[PDB]
Amino acid sequence: FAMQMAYRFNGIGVTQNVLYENQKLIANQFNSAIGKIQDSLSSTASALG
Amino acid sequence: VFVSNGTHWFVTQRNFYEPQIITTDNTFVSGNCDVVIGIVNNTVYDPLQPELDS
Repeated sequence: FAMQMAYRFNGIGVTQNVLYENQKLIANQFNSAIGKIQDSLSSTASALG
Repeated sequence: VFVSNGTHWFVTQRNFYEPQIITTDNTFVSGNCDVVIGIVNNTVYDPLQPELDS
């Protein structure tokens, strides 16, 4: 999966070293952002409007 | 992308297996070994050295 995300970065013109040299930080930003989805969906009924 | 048959390391196109001997033409440098999760110790061939030795 890290090698997939390195292609996902390569596909937006951000070179692969920007992924692996930040991998834990990118994983934590994804995990934290996923955490905010639960709170966003749990807190308000308006999101599924 | 990097691959091995099991004994040697090659770089290949993503969508058709074409193993090339790994060199500084196929590959770009970044940083040092410590930062990359899952990096492997290997040899990269330098195409200039035989040309300087000759």
